[PDB]
Amino acid sequence: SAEKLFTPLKVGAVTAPNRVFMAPLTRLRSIEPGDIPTPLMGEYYRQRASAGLIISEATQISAQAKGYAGAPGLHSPEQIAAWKKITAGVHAEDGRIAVQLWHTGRISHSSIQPGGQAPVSASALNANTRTSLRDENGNAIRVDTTTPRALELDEIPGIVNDFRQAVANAREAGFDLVELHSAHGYLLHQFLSPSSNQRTDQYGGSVENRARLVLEVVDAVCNEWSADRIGIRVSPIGTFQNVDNGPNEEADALYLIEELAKRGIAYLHMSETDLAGGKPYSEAFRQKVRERFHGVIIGAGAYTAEKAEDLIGKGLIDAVAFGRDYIANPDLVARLQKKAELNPQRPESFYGGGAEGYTDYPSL
Ligand SMILES: Cc1cc2nc3c(=O)[nH]c(=O)nc-3n(C[C@H](O)[C@H](O)[C@H](O)COP(=O)(O)O)c2cc1C
Ligand SMILES: Cc1c([N+](=O)[O-])cc([N+](=O)[O-])cc1[N+](=O)[O-]
Repeated sequence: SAEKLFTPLKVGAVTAPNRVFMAPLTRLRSIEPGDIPTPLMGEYYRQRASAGLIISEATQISAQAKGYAGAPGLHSPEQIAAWKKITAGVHAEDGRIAVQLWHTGRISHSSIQPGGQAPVSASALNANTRTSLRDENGNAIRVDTTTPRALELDEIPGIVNDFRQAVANAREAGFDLVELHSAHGYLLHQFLSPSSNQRTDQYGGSVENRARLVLEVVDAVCNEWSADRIGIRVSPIGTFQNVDNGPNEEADALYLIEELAKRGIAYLHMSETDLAGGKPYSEAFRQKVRERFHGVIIGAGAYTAEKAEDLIGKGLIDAVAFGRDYIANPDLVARLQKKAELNPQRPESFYGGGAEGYTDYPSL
């Protein structure tokens, strides 16, 4: 039965028939060389086209943005052509799909960077974590992150332009919306957080300076396409991928949100907690966010349909993005609507490999 989860919602330029969204999910099955999406990837997304909105796996805005072997890009002609087939497949099934665009920053390794050089970031501080590469046989492997080089002030306009160009490419690729990856400790978040940003120029220090980059990017992409085509994912509260939001995380978060609201973008996607522990959002905080953003708000992070219904009913959020449940259930919408049991998850195949654990999960 449920209630609001299966009712339409206007999301920027498109209209979702339900509020059950598919969270962006890195699966690392793209073709190398070229970081090219595959027919298998298209099959996978097509199977999940009943989602109110599909948010794609993180996709590189440039070659430099690459941090994981197997992650696709949206910067080359071959990538654009391959993505065009995928979006057409989703649309053939009457679905909607947004491409999540990212620059991994310091969460990368020199071996997959242009020229095999050090990756870039706000400052020259190692992320002290690991990323995923592939071995001689194309199998996914874990490797310690390479220490980054701090972007030169004169290099920032280039980063902004790369996001702008990627969005232009997304539009031609047939995507309905674009979601800027400003969360989980990747490049944009690296600048936002004081723990990963020790810059002394105008891109470091105060929250205004730390949010300068992401806002420049938002303005650039809104100008390139249209504000109602732009979405953004943030993870402003708590600790993620070792990157911790400052000592004034709530205040800084509300500052960022008010700035984003001024651009009138399509939506605000909030990743509430990493994959491990994390303090839950208080309704008081959800209200403060709610009154500051006038577009669609998407909640995410170990959500249950019940929690989604509760929060949507309270008018605090508009939709919910499910990640792992979508990996294992292509027809999650139908299952949640019918209160049917879900397929069990197979974590060992979340990353890399082929069809097994990917297009493997049956629909009702
Ligand atoms: C295999 C896997 C890959 C992920 N890749 C991405 C992604 O590309 N971009 C991102 O923003 N978050 C990513 N996430 C986080 C999910 O979007 C989501 O926020 C998280 O899984 C929590 O939601 P869930 O409990 O419904 O799965 C990933 C998580 C998993 C398990
Ligand atoms: C957000 C995210 C990833 N990403 O694309 O930025 C990649 C991940 N991974 O392990 O490949 C995991 C991510 N996550 O769950 O936060």
